[PDB]
This record gives sequence, C-alpha cells and structure tokens, in this order.
Amino acid sequence: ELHPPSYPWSHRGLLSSLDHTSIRRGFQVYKQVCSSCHSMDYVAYRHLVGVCYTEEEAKALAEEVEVQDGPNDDGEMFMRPGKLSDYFPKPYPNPEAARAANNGALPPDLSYIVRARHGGEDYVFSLLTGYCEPPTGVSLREGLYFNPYFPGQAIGMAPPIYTEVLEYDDGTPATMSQVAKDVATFLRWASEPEHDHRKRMGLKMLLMMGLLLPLTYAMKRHKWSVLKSRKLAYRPPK
Amino acid sequence: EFGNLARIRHVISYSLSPFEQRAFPSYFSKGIPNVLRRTRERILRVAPPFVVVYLIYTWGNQEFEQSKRKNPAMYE
Amino acid sequence: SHTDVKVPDFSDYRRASSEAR
Amino acid sequence: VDPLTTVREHCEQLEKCVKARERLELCDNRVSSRSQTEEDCTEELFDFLHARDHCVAHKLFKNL
Amino acid sequence: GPRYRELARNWIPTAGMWGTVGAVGLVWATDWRLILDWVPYING
Amino acid sequence: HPLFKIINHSFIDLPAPSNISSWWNFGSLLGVCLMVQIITGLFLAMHYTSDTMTAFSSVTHICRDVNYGWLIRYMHANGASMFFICLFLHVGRGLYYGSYTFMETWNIGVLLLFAVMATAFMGYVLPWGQMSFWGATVITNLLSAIPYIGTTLVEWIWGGFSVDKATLTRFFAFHFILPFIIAALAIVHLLFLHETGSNNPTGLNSDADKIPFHPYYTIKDILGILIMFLILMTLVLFFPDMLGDPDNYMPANPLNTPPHIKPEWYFLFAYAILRSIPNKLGGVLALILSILILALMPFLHTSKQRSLMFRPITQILYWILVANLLILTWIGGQPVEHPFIIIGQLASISYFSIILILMPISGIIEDKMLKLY
Amino acid sequence: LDGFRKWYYNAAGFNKLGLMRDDTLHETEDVKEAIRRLPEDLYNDRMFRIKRALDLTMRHQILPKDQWTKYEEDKFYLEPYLKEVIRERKEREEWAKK
Amino acid sequence: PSRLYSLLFRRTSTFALTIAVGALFFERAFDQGADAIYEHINEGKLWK
Amino acid sequence: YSLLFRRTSTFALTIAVGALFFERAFDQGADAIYEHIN
Ligand code: HEC
Ligand code: HEM
Ligand code: HEM
Repeated sequence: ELHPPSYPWSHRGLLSSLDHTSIRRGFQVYKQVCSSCHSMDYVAYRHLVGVCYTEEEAKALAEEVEVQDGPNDDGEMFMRPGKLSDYFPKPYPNPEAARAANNGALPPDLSYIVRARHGGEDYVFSLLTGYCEPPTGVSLREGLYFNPYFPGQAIGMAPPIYTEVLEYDDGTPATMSQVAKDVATFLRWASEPEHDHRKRMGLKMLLMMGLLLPLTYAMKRHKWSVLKSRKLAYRPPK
Repeated sequence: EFGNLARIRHVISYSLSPFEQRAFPSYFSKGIPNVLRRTRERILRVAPPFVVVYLIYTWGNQEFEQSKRKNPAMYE
Repeated sequence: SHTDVKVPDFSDYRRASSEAR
Repeated sequence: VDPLTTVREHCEQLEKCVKARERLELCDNRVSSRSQTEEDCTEELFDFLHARDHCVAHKLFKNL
Repeated sequence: GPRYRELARNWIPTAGMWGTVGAVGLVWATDWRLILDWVPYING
Repeated sequence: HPLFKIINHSFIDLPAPSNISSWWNFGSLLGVCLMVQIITGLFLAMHYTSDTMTAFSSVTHICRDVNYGWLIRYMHANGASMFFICLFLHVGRGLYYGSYTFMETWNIGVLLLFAVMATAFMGYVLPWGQMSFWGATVITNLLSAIPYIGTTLVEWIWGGFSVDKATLTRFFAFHFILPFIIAALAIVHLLFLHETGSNNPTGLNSDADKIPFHPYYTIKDILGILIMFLILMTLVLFFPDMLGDPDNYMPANPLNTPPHIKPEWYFLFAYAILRSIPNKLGGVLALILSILILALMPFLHTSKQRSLMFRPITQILYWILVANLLILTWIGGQPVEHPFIIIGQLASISYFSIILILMPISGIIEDKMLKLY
Repeated sequence: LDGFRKWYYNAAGFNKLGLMRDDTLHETEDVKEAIRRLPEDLYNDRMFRIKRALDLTMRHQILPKDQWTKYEEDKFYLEPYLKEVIRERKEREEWAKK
Repeated sequence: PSRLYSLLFRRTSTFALTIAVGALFFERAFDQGADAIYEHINEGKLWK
Repeated sequence: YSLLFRRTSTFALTIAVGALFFERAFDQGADAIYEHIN
C-alpha cells in the first residue's frame, strides 16, 4: 500500500503548536459534512472552549443539537436540547444502524481517527485527497472508490469533499484541499486536546533539565575531583 | 565493612581538597585526546558487527521490495 | 624513612579568596 | 481552482513524474491490451503516484 | 565414582519413595480422574 | 539505630569499587523507574475501570478530563519502555563484565526479568484496545502449546472460552499486584549482592580501592536519574507515540483482527524466535530459553578472567551477539515473507550458538594464548 | 606464533594498566589459596599494581608507553604457586572419588 | 504396633508416603460420609 | 559565602527564597519563549 508522504504541517513542529483557526475550520467541516455518518464520541462541546470557540459560541453550538435524557415521570426517552457537558452527536443509534446506512460498512468513530491510523494525519489527508480512478483491471461493490491509500484501495466511504462542499465561515476559500487540511488538523486536535500544552511542558522541561544537568554534573565533578586527583605512590620500605 | 576489606602495605596515597583544585582541569585539553584514544582501542571490536547489521538490514529491505515487485515475465 | 619523597605536585589540578571559591 | 490540482500539475511536469507516468502509461496499455495478463497498474500506479504525491506534498502546503 | 555410586544406592529407595510420595500427592491434589478413575474410588 | 543501620549499611558506608563506569548506574535507574511506574500506576488506578464496556472510555476520560491525566498515562507507558531499556542495558552489563558469577544475584535477576515481562504484558492488555485484545489472545494461545494440560491452563487464565471481561479484570488485579512482588524480589536482589559487593569493569578484586557511596556514587546516581528523566520527558512531551502502536487507539473488536499484529518492541527479540521455529511448541520453548539461556550463563564461564576488558575475541563475539539481538528485534517487526524469515531462522541459530558454544570455546582459546591452559 | 602472541598481548590491554598476567586471574578458591601462599613482597606488589590499575580505570587513563608491561618482561609469579593448589586440590578430589 | 513404626514411620519418606495415600483416600470417605450425614440431617428438605 | 554559604541554616534560607522567585521567573520567561516559538 502507498505510504502517505510527509506533509509540512505546523503542529508537526517540535516546539510548534496547532493552528487553532484551522481546528475551528475543521470542526466546521465535521459539523456539516462528515458528522452524519461518523461518530466523535469522545469529544464534547466542553472540550472546545478555549481552543476554537468561546463559552457562548460553544454553548450556541451545543444548543444546536438536541439530546435524549428520558427521566420523565413516564417519559423515558425525553429528548432535551443538549448542553456543553453533552458529547458530540452520534451518526447512528447502534453499530447495526451504521452497517445499514453505510452499505454494510462501519464508519469508525473519528474521536481518535488519526491516533488510530498508522500513517497518522498524513494518511487521512492522503486519502481524503486520495480517491482515485481504479487502475485498469479492478472493480468494487458499493460506494467503494479505488483509494490507493485505503487498505485494499476499496473504501466504502464515498468521496465526501467536493470542492466548495461547505462554506467556511471565515471565508477562506473552501477548496477541497483547504478543507482536507483543516479537517486533518481538527481530527488531530481531538486525538490530542493537549498537543499545545504538552509542548509547553516540554519547553519548560527542556529548560529546567538544561540548568539542572550541567550543575549536577559539576557537583558530580566536585565530589569526584578528590579521587580524580588522588595520586598513589608505592613505597616499599626496601 | 571498611577496615576489614583488604590488606595493603606501604601504599601511600596523596590527594587534594575539592575546593583547592580546578573543577575541570584541562577538560577539553586532554579529554578530547583521551576520548579519541579510547575510541581507537575499541572501534575495531565494536563497529564491524553493526556495519554488517546495516548491510543486512538494507539488503533485507531491498530484497523484500524486489520480492514484492511484480514479475514482468509473469502475466505475459 | 618518611621524608625522602615529597607530596607529588597537583599543580595541574590546583586551582591557582577561599571564601569565594 | 483547487490548489491540489495546481501543485500536482507542476509536480507531474517533473521529469520524474513524466517518466514514472510513462511506465504507468505503458502499463495501462499492456494491462488493457493483453488478454493473457490479468495484471494491473495498481502495482505500478502507486510507484508513479508515490513519486507524484511525494513531490506534490513537498510543495503542496505552500499554496494551502 | 565408586563412593558416589554406593551412596546413590543408599538414597535410591528413599529418593524414589519421596518421588513416589509426590506423584501420589500430585494425582490426589490434581484429582487426575484418569489415574484415579481406574482406582477403585470414584469421584462420580 | 536499627533502622538507620541497614540504610547506612546499604547506601552510605557501603564499600563500592572506585572505578565502576556509568553502566553501573543503570540498576539504580531501574529501581527509580519501578517507583515511577508504581506512582504513575497508582494515579492511573484512581480513574481506570477494569470493565470491557468502560475500559477504553476510562482511558480516554483519563487523557481528556482528568487534570494532567494524559501526562501520567504517557509517563506510565514511556516509563515501561524506559524500564525495558534500562533492563536490557543492565543485563548487557552483567553479561559483558562477568557479573553472572554472582550466581544467586543473577538468578534473582532472571526471576525479576520474568516478573517484569509478565507485568508489562498484562499492563499492555489493560487499556482494552484493538491491539491489546489481539495481543492477549495471541500469547494466551501460546500456553495452549503445552502438551497435555495446555488447553485447561489457557482457559483458566482467560477465565472463559476466550479472553473477555473475565480476563481484563483478573489482568488488572495481577498487573496491580506484581510490581510489589518485584520490589520485594529487588530487596532480595540487593541483599544477595551486598554479601559479595559489586563488580568492577576490570573484573579484578577491588578490595584495595573502595570508596564510600554517599558522596561518590550517590551524586552519580542523581546525575544518571536526571539524564534518564531528561530522556523520559523528551519521550513523553515531544514524541509520545514513537514507541507505541497506532492500532491500540481503536477499541477492541473481536470480529476484526488488526492485520498487522506485532508485540511491543522489547518483546520482539522473543517474537522473532517464536516465529522462527516451525513447531509451535518448539517456538514456545525456544522463546522461554531465550530468556532462560541467561540463567544458564554462569555455568558456561570457562575463562580464568572474570571480565571482558582483557578478552578481545570474546568481546567480538559479545558485540556480534548484541548485533543479532538487534537483528531479531528488527525481524520481529517485519512481516512473514521472504527473506525476513530466513534471517530470523539464522539469527536465532546464531544467537543460541554464540551463547552456548562459541563463547566458552573462545574463552578456552584466550586462556591458551596467555599460556594458562 | 611468538609475534602473534605479542600482538595479542598488546590487544588484550592489561599491560597498559601496568598489570601482570597473573593479576588478571579471577579469584576462585584455588586462586585465593595460591595468593595466600605468596611471599609478602610479591603480594604487596600485586596489591599495589591492582590498586593502580583501578585508579587508572577510574580516571579512564592508561600508563605512558614506557611504563607499560612488556610481554617479555611479565612474570608468571602466581603460576608456580597455583599449580600446586590445583595439584593438591585434585589429589584430594581423587582420594574422595576412590 | 511396632510394624507400623518399623515399616511406615521409620523411613521419613514412607511417613510421607502413608500420609499421601491416606490423604488420597480420606477425601473420598469424609466427603461421602459427611455428604450422607448431611443428607440424612436434611433428609426431606432438598432438591431431589 | 559569608551570608548563605557559611552555615547550613543560612544556606537553607536562600534556597527557599530563591526557589520561591525562580518559579514565577522561569514560567514568565517560558511564556516569552513559548509564545515566541508559537
Ligand atoms: C455520507 C457518508 C460519509 C461522509 C460524509 C464521510 N465519511 Fe468517512 N467513512 C464512511 C464509511 C461508510 C466508512 C467505512 C468504510 C470502510 O471502512 O470501508 C468511512 C471511513 C473513514 C475512515 C477510515 C479509513 C481507514 O483507514 O480505515 C476515515 C479516516 C474517514 N472515513 C474520514 C472522513 C473525513 C475526514 C470526512 C469528512 C471531512 C469523512 N470521512 C466523511 C462514510 C462517510
Ligand atoms: C503497582 C504498580 C502499577 C500500577 C498500579 C499500574 C497500573 C496500571 C493501570 C491502571 C494501567 C491502565 C491505564 C494506563 O496506564 O494506561 C496500566 C497500564 C500499563 N502499565 Fe501499569 N501499573 C503498574 C506498574 C507497571 C509497571 C512496573 C510496568 C512496566 C513493567 C507497567 C506497564 C504498563 C503498561 C505498558 C501499560 C499500558 C500503557 C498503555 O495503556 O498504553 N505498569 N498500569
Ligand atoms: C528488577 C530490576 C532490577 C533492579 C532494580 C536491579 C537493581 C540492581 C542494583 C541496585 C544493583 C546494585 C548496583 C548495581 O546495579 O550495579 C544490581 C546489581 C546487579 N544486578 Fe541487578 N537489578 C535488576 C535486574 C537484574 C537482572 C535481570 C539481572 C540479571 C541479568 C541483574 C543482575 C545484576 C548483577 C549481576 C548485579 C551485580 C552487578 C555488579 O556489581 O557488577 N539485575 N542490581
């Protein structure tokens, strides 16, 4: 299988953080295009605050999807409006529903779609832009498009990003690529909500060890100088 | 414990106080020569096994690829 | 006896003010 | 215009892609032309594709 | 090793017996139910 | 004071050789790593649930909702990796410098190595990912190889027909309880050693030159702890997934098996050997011997010199052994296809022939060169 | 064979620490019995040579080339005393065997 | 009886051997006996 | 040396006080560096 090529991502930087406008744009993409079939279960409206949206913007986004509580005296499936503490919506009620609404194929939860894939984010982009006409000599069953990157090159998922599929609220031209890069950044974001933070800890950590090591070594060399200067002499009485 | 470890005789041993001596006497002055001295006494025993590991690793990779590469003569 | 040979020179090591050191 | 196509456009112009595609071109012809062969350009296509994507990515983000 | 030979003989029976004891215990503890089965006793 | 006497007797006034290199730091690092693992493990245990419905959810809740829970989890995983790095270098120091002649210390060591491998295996099963479930089934299946009682034993451990919740919960209990047994065995390891004292890289009797430990090998150990913490935090804070597998971030699907199943790196050398032997049982046995061959090592010493500092032919054989250990680590990763298999088969043959045959013959030849034999 | 033994003696490297060959023997029970039977001056030179080699290994240094131990010069002092220990040891073993 | 001591107890291993065999059989008897005793004790109140 | 390096007690005080300030200072500088990098 074709290994996805290395792309010059900003967050790939060692001391570089994630571009948060790209995470906001990639969250929009999911909200509009890929949410209806995939499930971001482990990501909730609460996680976004302080990353892509404010408290009121994320509250409005959460109030945009109703949820089910069902604790009514008799009402057992009561469907509430949804809140910040609520998690992202699910595409299908159960695994079977997924198989049913996706030609038998199960769309995997994207909660950690990238940390899952070996190629990493690159792979996601490779495929998102990897739908390709099947090389002469091959055919597929349903919604299966030869995708070189996808294992077997037969992904049930039909190509979901057509240029100008959705309009970015920021207005950045919604070209297929600009959309695949944004959703790869976002999917990366969910898989590690602390990419940035971890990197801040790594910076300070480096600096701290950077001052402690030299010093500790010095001490190691104070308390070991005594011996390292010891001069031995053999003086048989003769 | 100390005192009953061993029996030596007539071996005088001089030393200096830590604060009285330079911390890194000629550190790079002789350190480099010594490190280099050291590397040349051990490089012939250490390095050639890892060199042939590198050759076997590359070989395996390339051989594997060729193995995977379709047989042109086949299917024709 | 005990005087024939003197302290070997540690000059090299010696850091040729003590409070400062 | 999709930046992707643009980048691919240029990279494909690269002799590397040119020659790679040439092989793939011969391949597809042979695959379709030869009845005896049940072979395809999946095996060779990804060779060319890999090369193309390699250089494309090398500079694709510049547009994005 | 003549001396060793003689001493071995002396320990052979007791050694084997200890082994025998272990074997017996093993079957009982493990409830082999195959060696035990042929044995008159039956677990059920 | 009867509590301070033991502490003084083992860490302050202990007579240590003055010339031991940085390799002698590594065992102390292992002890620190053990604590670190225990501490991080305790802070994983306050939020982890050993239920197959909720184990992956609890791990994601640790990474996403607990304050600095991602830090403690990835510190635990990369500290297991650092534990195995320090363990391999500790065993390599023991093999190179002839420290296996301390036979009781060596045997308590190989018991500790078996316990640490079992602990890491069940700990890797614990997050209940795709890779954990298929990995568990695989090694549990290894037991089935047993000639007569194999099936029962496997089913016992699994606690059912196939690994399922029954396993996860008992694996959580065993993974919790074994590092304390490892700590007790490490105390026995330290005791069986102080009776004899540590060895030196020259391999000679260092009784004429011994120094205290408090000011000389304590600040060293502190410096080694600082360097090991630097490598651990640059493994955690910068490349948190370079040693793990991506497929462990998917939930455990019994209906799908990840096509590429590879045990973690530090098990790879063994994995290679197992795959190499055609017979299943043979593989299991060889695998075990792979670790056990070490225990067998103190009976194979045929030289009149303890260390390899003055033994160049056995030095060459030792570095060839390290070389094909790295080769077996690589092969395990490679899939089943030519020519990875042949290398694996040879590499295993060369590994067992160098440890069993070539080193004692080389030691006899080296004794003959010095007009000793 | 003589020149190749000198080359191996240089490649072994204990002469660079000023050691003899018999200083490098692993102290088993027979070796410690042979060391105990040494005269006082030979024992004191052996202990000083071992201490100096340990100090040089501590500082990661070697002796200057004029101070190394010439293969030809090395003396196998412990050897004579050792053979006896082994001989006596074997005799005793044989007696028990029989 | 001296025979017992002379044959079964004198040799420590036999001392164990007899214990081992005894254990192998004790279970059978004790189990069955206690079972029945229990059965009799609760003669009528059971699943049967 | 005559203030914080003469007797252990004096040494202890400076350590506590200095550490007290170094903490914030380190974070502050890190802020610049972190923001600088990003
Ligand atoms: C209307 C349907 C639909 C939309 C829209 C959709 N997907 Fe999917 N996706 C699927 C189905 C069905 C599968 C499972 C197919 C399979 O595994 O063969 C899938 C599988 C995937 C996989 C798994 C590939 C692998 O390695 O196994 C990734 C990654 C993925 N989708 C990403 C996306 C991204 C990114 C978007 C939008 C930005 C998106 N999808 C939009 C239906 C969709
Ligand atoms: C008593 C001490 C320990 C406790 C309480 C403990 C507890 C846990 C718990 C609750 C988990 C599951 C959650 C997680 O960490 O991901 C876990 C995982 C793990 N533990 Fe331990 N552990 C201990 C010691 C060790 C040691 C000593 C090792 C190394 C041999 C080890 C290796 C692992 C590994 C590899 C994992 C899987 C990490 C992952 O999910 O990616 N643990 N441990
Ligand atoms: C549980 C992991 C282990 C820990 C924490 C540990 C710890 C230690 C410590 C503290 C010492 C004394 C100082 C030193 O390290 O040199 C030591 C010595 C030693 N250990 Fe380990 N050890 C471990 C595993 C092993 C294993 C698996 C082996 C066998 C391969 C081993 C063999 C030895 C030997 C031979 C010594 C004596 C070394 C010498 O003085 O030359 N240890 N160990």
